[PDB]
Amino acid sequence: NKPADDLLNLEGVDRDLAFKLAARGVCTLEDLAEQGIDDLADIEGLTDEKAGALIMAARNICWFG
Amino acid sequence: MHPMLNIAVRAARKAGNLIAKNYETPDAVEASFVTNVDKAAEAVIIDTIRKSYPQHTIITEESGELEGTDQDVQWVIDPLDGTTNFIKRLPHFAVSIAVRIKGRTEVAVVYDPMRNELFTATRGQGAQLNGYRLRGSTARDLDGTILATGFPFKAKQYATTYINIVGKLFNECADFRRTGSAALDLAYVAAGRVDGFFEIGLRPWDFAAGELLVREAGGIVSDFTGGHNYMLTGNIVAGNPRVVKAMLANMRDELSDAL
Amino acid sequence: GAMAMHPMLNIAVRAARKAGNLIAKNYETPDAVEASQKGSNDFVTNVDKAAEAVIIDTIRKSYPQHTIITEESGELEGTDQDVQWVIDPLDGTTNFIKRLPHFAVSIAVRIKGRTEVAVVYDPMRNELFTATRGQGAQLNGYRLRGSTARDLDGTILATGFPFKAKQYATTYINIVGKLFNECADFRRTGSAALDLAYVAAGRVDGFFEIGLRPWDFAAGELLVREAGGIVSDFTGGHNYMLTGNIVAGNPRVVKAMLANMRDELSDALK
Ligand SMILES: [Mg+2]
Ligand SMILES: [Mg+2]
Repeated sequence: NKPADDLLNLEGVDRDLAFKLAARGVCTLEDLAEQGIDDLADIEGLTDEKAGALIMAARNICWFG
Repeated sequence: MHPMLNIAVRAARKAGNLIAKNYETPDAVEASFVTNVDKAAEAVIIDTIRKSYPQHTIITEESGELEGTDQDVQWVIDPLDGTTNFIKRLPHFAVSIAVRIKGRTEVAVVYDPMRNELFTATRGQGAQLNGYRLRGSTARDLDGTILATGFPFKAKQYATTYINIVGKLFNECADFRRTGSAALDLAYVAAGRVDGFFEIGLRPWDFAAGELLVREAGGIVSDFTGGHNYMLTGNIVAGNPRVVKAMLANMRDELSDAL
Repeated sequence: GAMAMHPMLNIAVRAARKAGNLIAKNYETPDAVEASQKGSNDFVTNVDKAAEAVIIDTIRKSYPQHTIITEESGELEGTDQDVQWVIDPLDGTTNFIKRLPHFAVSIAVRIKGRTEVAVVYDPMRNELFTATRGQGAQLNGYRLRGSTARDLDGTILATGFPFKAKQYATTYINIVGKLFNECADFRRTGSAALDLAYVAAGRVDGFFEIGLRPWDFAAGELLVREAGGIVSDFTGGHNYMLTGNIVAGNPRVVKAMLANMRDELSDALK
């Protein structure tokens, strides 16, 4: 369970976090846009404030071009 | 089985009983009034909560923030969602109760006392209607969809923006529903009775319970820009991820002109 | 008080309650519901057809001589041409398919083209709306008296979107926005027969919709009229009988709606 390049290349995602997301089935940038903050809870090192900023950035790229 | 859920249900059903008894009394047209039904329902709910959890904070529209010594737990209450419907004896209205712990919503109840429909959810455990598990709408885009909504009657400086948003969505969706209860609109998104919901300028007690029903039935909830600031702005979009994405994309150009 | 019942109203209520039972049983166990698409966003089920058969069977056991008119069967002509039963077996089929529990059975009886008795029945709430010409309208036996609004300020207007005739979309949206300058809010429920019953009961203050079919409003029109209201087309005339462009409410609400709408009307709506 590996991440895609559009997720690995998103600012603020380190390689560790990328692989932690892919472990939960969040493997691409478009998958990250579809999450709620609650879906990312209890990720070592990931605050709720950063979870929200990452999901917003994924939507800006994938949904709003 | 969550104990707090048990108490939230108990309070909602006691308030609903009282509302339904006042629904049977003569309305303003027939009479051609001293009992605030919202306030009497509010009192029943606060009494039921405090008899089990006297330390907790309670927040409602009629009373504002009643601070408790345990500020880590808040009950967020609409004692009667759908006041105009009740006044005209249109029998679509609800009691809404949400419990938030350390800033996260953990328990939700929306209770329709005229149909005896109890919508419940707890965080990480799913959502139910009268015991049956809810899974939301299967729509993959807006083709053929029914969107619930409300008009900005409390904020008419936004009337033109809102009418423009409705008109553009209507070229993609099939129809709309305007019921008069945001709490039940969100419950109906969770049940798949409508395919999504949007409204401007709601207050936290309007949607605090309904938004957890949606998310526990597979949906997402966002603000009108796609962010997570809806608890602060009260501009709500809700539905499954494909429906929400399509709604936000459709609306975006009009929002830019407004700002 | 002493209760009574007109004989044709008795049979209309019997037919609507039997069809309504069948509809509600299929709602609770929809494993056998089969939907089919008529036209644009317009559906018909096997439940619709079974309810229609129940209504026709009930009418014909007591009045085999009378004509019956429905959408799916057309005009079933009878030997007594003075009387016509005008039926909608299930109004609100999109709500029914989605399990949104707001739908109804509508039955009107006309003598020489004039409505004499009417029934609109909600089988999920068990709400029976009835009317007899010259004798008033009722909900579950209680007499209806409409809304007391004197103009559009503070009013709640029921409406339907032109989801089956979207060539009217731009004009309809303009009419809604202009009405919103004066009224308070709208309701969009998905049953036109129940929207007209709610005007009669004062649960909303008025109603407007483009292009309804005759069985959509035949019964609801008599409910509105027997509770003190009027029905007109979008210019205040009588052509709604031919176009289905309907405005309904008490006389002062309808006058105010028509004055607001006048300058937004397209040629097709004139
Ligand atoms: Mg309220
Ligand atoms: Mg029908």
